[PDB]
Amino acid sequence: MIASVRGEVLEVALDHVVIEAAGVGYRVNATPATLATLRQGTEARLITAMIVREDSMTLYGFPDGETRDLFLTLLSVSGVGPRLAMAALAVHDAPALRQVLADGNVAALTRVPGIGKRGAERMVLELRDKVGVAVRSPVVEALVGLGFAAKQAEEATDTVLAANHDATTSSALRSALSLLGKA
Amino acid sequence: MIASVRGEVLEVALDHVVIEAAGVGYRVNATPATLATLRQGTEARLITAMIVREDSMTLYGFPDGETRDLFLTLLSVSGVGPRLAMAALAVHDAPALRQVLADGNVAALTRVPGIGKRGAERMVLELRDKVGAVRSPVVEALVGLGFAAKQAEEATDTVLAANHDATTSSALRSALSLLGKA
Amino acid sequence: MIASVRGEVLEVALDHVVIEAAGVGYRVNATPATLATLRQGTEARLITAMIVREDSMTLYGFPDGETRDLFLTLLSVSGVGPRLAMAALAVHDAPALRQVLADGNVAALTRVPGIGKRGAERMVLELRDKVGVAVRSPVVEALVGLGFAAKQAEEATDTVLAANHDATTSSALRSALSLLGK
Amino acid sequence: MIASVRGEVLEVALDHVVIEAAGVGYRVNATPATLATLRQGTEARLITAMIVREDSMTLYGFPDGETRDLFLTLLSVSGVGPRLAMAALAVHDAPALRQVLADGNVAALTRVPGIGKRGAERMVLELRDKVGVAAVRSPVVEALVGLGFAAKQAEEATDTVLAANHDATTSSALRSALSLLGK
Amino acid sequence: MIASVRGEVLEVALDHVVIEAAGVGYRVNATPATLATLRQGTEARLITAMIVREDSMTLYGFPDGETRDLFLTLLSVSGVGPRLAMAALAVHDAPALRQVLADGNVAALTRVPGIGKRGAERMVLELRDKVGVAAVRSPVVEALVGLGFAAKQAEEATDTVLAANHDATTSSALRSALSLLGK
Amino acid sequence: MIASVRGEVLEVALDHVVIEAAGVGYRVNATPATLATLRQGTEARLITAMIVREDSMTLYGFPDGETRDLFLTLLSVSGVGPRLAMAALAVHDAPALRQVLADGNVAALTRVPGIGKRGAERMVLELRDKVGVAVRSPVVEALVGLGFAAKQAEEATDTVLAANHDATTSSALRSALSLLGKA
Amino acid sequence: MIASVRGEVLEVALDHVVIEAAGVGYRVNATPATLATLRQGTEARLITAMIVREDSMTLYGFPDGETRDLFLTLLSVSGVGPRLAMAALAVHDAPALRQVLADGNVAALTRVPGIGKRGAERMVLELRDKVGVAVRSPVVEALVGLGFAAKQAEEATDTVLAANHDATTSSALRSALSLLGK
Amino acid sequence: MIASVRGEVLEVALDHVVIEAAGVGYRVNATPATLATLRQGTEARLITAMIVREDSMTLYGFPDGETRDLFLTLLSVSGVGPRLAMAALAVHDAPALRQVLADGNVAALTRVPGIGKRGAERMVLELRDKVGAVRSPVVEALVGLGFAAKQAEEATDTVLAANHDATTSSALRSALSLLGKA
Repeated sequence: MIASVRGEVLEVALDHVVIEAAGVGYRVNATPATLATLRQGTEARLITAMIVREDSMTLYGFPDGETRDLFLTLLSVSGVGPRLAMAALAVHDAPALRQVLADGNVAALTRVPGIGKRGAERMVLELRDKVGVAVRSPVVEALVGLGFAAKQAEEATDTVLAANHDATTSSALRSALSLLGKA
Repeated sequence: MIASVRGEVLEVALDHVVIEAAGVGYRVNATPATLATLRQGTEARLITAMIVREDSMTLYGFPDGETRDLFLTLLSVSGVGPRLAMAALAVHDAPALRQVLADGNVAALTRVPGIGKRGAERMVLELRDKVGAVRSPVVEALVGLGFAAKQAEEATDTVLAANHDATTSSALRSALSLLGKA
Repeated sequence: MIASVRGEVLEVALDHVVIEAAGVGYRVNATPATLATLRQGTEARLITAMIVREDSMTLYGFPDGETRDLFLTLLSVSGVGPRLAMAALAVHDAPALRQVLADGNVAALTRVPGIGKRGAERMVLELRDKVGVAVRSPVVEALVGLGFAAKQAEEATDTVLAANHDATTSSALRSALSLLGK
Repeated sequence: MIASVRGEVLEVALDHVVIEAAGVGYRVNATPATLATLRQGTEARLITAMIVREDSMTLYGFPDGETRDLFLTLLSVSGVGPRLAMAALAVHDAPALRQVLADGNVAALTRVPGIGKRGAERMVLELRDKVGVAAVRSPVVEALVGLGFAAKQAEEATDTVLAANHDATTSSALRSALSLLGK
Repeated sequence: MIASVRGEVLEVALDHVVIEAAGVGYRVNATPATLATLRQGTEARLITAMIVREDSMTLYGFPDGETRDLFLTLLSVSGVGPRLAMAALAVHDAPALRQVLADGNVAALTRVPGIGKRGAERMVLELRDKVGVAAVRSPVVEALVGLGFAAKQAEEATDTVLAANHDATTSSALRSALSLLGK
Repeated sequence: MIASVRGEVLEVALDHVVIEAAGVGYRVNATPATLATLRQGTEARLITAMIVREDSMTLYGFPDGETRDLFLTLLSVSGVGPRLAMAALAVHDAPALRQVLADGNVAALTRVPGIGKRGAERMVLELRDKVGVAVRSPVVEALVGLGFAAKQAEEATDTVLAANHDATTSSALRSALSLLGKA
Repeated sequence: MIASVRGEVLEVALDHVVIEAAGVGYRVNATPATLATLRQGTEARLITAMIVREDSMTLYGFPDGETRDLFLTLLSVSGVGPRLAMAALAVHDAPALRQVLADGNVAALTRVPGIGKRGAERMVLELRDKVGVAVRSPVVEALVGLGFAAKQAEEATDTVLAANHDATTSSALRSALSLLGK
Repeated sequence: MIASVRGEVLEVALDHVVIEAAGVGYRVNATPATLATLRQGTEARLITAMIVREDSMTLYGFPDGETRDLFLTLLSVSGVGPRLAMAALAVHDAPALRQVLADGNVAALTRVPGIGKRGAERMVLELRDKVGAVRSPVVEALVGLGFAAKQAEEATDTVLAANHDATTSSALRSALSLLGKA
């Protein structure tokens, strides 16, 4: 629910920061890297990921949305929870971590405390082609997200994009839907 | 609990928006149609439906209360959760979705990914009527408190007959004192 | 956790109001009576009781803590949830309802939809000795509140009230605590 | 998630207060002592600890994070919950409480209502060598341990960084140690 | 599900026994009194009440179903669980317990450990007009009510059947009343 | 798990029976109709349906498996639990209940206490073509049950049945699988 | 609920045995020591502890109640589950383990995989006063067991033991109960 | 808990069997291959895997322990539950399924309804090795108690060197006393 928190940095710890928004101070966990860029008494905005469990409600912040998204993705792998996800990133910056996950670098992953030889392999297997392996593609992802079949979702997207090129990613989606909604 | 969010649109994505209110940016999920009327770096407000679950708290936003209510009404149907409720709405605007249901159009609904012939019929069955001036609202509020329609009506008529031009709320509390009677 | 909501009234329905506090509009379920005193586009505050459940997070507003408290109390009774509780309060104001309870007027309680025969007796039995009837009394209940007995929560308090001529109920409490600790 | 609330004090009670931040009045539980320093109609800030359970979401306020942390720590003992924790802190101020715990003062703890002879002993066993009182190397190792690294390997990298970078910051030292650890 | 166990008594204890039915030794909890009548190495039968919880599956034995039913009934009172129920029945024999309850003997109940003044009162309020002691028409209506029919409609059909079938069996009367009710 | 219980009928009540198997007495809920056929002190076998919930474990018995299956089917409808299911059957024998559910007889269903106008409609809608509206069909049901697509499941079944007619329902299934397992 | 399983041994592995009781073969997890005394195709009995959890229902066998009991006891400690408990018993027989606990021999406890430094101290502290050191003592614990204090569970018992010359611990208990009830 | 059921086959259906043991008929789910070797009105025994869940307790039976274990091993894979585990086995006999996995044959597995290219690869990845004489079993039992392989081996070699022809169990307990050493 909480996608971001912007406010006065009240405290910069070694594994988190406290940002005050409208008098409310939110604790947001982060990596040294993300923290290093923060200074007490200054304003700051972090892109967060709110993770609610039965006995907890936690925020994890990052510099950008690309990174925050990467975190959420790490979470989708079996046996990889919030903490381990953060550790992976604390040990390997987003850019590297991604790289490793493409180069199937199992040696590198292992270094992250908590990731065994197998664990690393499951991570590499689960997301090598889900990190980085543009009008068109985005629109079909949107349609597949709404539950449409791929080789049909892309059929609408080509018709739309071809019938109208100047189309933005959003308008393109609206169009595809109108054709899929079968007028 | 959160019925709405008003703030600066920090980001307009393909399936949701981020609105900042008091330095807190809330992710509000929405349909492409709703998503269209929005612009980044602008002030905006979306009527929302906050769904609380064990491992999640998600917001779903719409242009008006009316639409946000139809959203919740879809959830009231067995088998239909938020994702599908949203998809149904993305494929059919509120106005149309309402007719498809009221009109019992199994074919149209089926065009929504996830809704099969059987599932479409259920929605048509359970919602057919469920899709849609002081007397009715007052008794409704009353029935909403467990009172029996008949008894609810029989106290509302009495009140509206007391004084006629009475706020719907005023007629309601007035009818309550009569029901806490003796 | 949320004790009160104060902001612009965005909508006033028959069983709830929406108060926008800092851009976020909270839905607050209230009684027609309470809802009566509220007009849209106006600033308003409401003492609330936040009910947290696995699949829900709901607010309940009232004019004062006096009523918000009774509400919470109604919920102390086995078999009584928020809907029934609000219903009860909608049929009888906090003041009166207390009377019905203290006077065990089961005939009036049953007037509330959802509360019948034994349901009322169950309530009358569970709430009488805690509905509606000084620096010393509190300070002791506060100690009894932290777990302290009474025989001892009274001696420490008497010790301090005779010690410090007579001042704040606060310092008397934290003073009785200091003794109770050594 | 909520680490602190700041706003107007709407009501000071004997076991809780109401601080109103941006229209929202949050109820935060505290000890007579913590409540003492507060005055209604005044703007005040309190370091809180948000405990979320299945049918409850509560705030517990304190004067500073140090005290707040003590509270969280009390909760780490089996059988010790929010209520008992507060009671403990209401009878013994934080300093006193840490003192007692480090000095196995079972007699003192037993005085707290609800805490018996055994409980006092478990607490003393649990908390004793774990109290922020009863400095760049240790912290950095602490964080490295926290991220999943073993004590040995952690010291090894922290020492290196410090020897190279004369003496600097826990932050930089941490970030630099993680770099080495990344192999 | 398990309503009774019958087999060799492997061990009579002070608060439970072990009856071995077909190789499986079931532990069933009971009162000193119920345990009295039992003798090790003897074949014995006990009417049980199986309480299944999330992390527990237990048996509670009694001399006859009547008593077993009383136990189940005690459990229908908010705040009253298996343990308290047993204790209640250990101090007061079933007859005595029903007596007390019907006679609002709050003094007697309060004697049971764990049951206070209030508890005794709730119990008396709850149980009192609901005790199998403190006959074909009533039962059949009882069953018809149990199946979801309202008292009025239920009597109406039961009377009919009985008037037609002079006087017969609760069974047949029930089956015949359900037929009419089926319209 | 428990599909049936055969033993000495220890007690015949108005809404259940107690059958003892190897010294263990199981309480099995049933309709008057099913009970009427039972007599105390006699042996008896009932086809049961064990329904386990977090705080309970119950058995529901019937004359045959066709009926027991009908019960399980009623359970698959939304808002229809064990009790209501039993009541439907207590009020309408299997044969009739089925009939009603085909003739969309909403009037009849309503009579069952607990089934409103809408409730009945959902039941009729959900299972009119799942009660009764043979080598071939059974084999495809088996394959669809294992997760196979219908219009492909039946394609294998025809090949098998045609290539070999004398086939039993079971052997026919084994065959289809071998062809679907793609040798 | 299942206190013991007696039947034909169908299989004897290294960490468990399968006893077929009346056609049903129950898997019973045991220690190599216990498993030692068992030979396939032979009749065997085993005192068990049935552990019921949401997604599991497991049995644990032992030679006697003495050990099955200690097992249950090990589980009374925070942080100790069935695996670790069995492991402990597999490394130290019930007798010895009791010694290690009573003598707080933390160096020996840590020999058990999964139990380290403080883990052992935690156990030593939680179990000593309940590990390994008459008609009157029991009867009183039995009353203390039903909730009775002690001051009173001792007087009623002394009253009856002096009343009835001296007989069954049973009748003494149900006799003390009869007094404690009037 | 229930490792096996032996009794009269009361019914042999298309996807399960009913075996009566002590007048209790248990529904044992099984594959068509296993289902074949069974005849009604005959005595039979199936090695089972009892899966306990909040709202269910289901039995799955097979011809041998070996096969029943492979069944549980499939469950250990993320995303694979009992239904699919059974389907996989119905489409591929234990022997073949083992090779398909060991051989990492994504194509074959994909023939199983429910197992896609991605899901097949996961199973191949997580089980590839997981599918398959006294030294190894003894250290394994030891490692099963948390002991470190190296230390486990270093105590087993010592024992097997004590006396050579020693039961695998005897070597195990013997190695344990050595590990509870000093």
